[PDB]
Amino acid sequence: QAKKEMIEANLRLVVSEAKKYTNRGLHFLDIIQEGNIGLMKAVDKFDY
DNA sequence: ATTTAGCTGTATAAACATTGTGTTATTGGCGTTATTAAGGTAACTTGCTTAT
Repeated sequence: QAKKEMIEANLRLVVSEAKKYTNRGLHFLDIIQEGNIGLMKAVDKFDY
């Protein structure tokens, strides 16, 4: 629950990063999904 | 009758045939080098484009 609460606020980060690559042969939706997959794994490792 | 010409006989000769023997060659195998995939990395940029 704590991880989900942290992730939902950071959902827009993938869209913001996805803007730079929009015509690399991959559509925006799949790029956003890849960004979300990267963000979820990254959040658990980081320590305060 | 006699032999003569006819007939190829089968040994022999020759050729083949069989056996043996060499050779080699390739599969297998092993290891080998080319290759390759994934993990990991953390200032900051946290609702898009994309279009007659």
